[PDB]
Amino acid sequence: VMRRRIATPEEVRLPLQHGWRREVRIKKGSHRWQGETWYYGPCGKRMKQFPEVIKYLSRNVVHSVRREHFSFSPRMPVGDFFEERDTPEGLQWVQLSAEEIPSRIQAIT
Amino acid sequence: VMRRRIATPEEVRLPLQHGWRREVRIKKGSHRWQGETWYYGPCGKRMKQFPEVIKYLSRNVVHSVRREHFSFSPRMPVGDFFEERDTPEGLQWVQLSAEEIPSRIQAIT
Repeated sequence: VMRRRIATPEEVRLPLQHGWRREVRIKKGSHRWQGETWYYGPCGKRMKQFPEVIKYLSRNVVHSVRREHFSFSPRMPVGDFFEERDTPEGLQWVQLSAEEIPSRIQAIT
Repeated sequence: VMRRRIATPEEVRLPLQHGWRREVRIKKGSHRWQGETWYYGPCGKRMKQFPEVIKYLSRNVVHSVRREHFSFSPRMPVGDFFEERDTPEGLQWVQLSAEEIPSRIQAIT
């Protein structure tokens, strides 16, 4: 029984040791900047919502990874962060550095 | 003019510094084990064929990454390697270790 609801970053890192990937993707919307979390399961399936991950865990052979290890919070600094930037050349996606990540976490809404 | 056709592993690593990801995925087919290379562009788009990457480079703002930096060879040991395994529990995808990769490269056809 995982009764404690707040995953630690160490926990959220654990699937990344078992073939999963986590990304946080940031872009400007209607009025402000927003971020969204994606997971990729070890088979390569992209998942954007927590209920998709729950279904995946039920449909797949998973040993070490459980629902307690996931977080869709774009404020949790685990995994690779990307941002959509506009210049006169067009919209570009760039991966953020570690140094850039904390300011983005503060900025998204 | 890139006249030299054989990309070095250092070259194939370069997009991975500019937000791209590369994977090699191995599974047993009709009669033997086979591997396939996927790229993810910095926007998150999954690409499985070299002409998809050429089209992407034309449709996107890319500064440092050029067609010379790509290889769809599952024998090029750059990026993350995954393999589909069968046990009585079911089919499982696992990420391979560095130590495991060379034997797989030799084994695929």
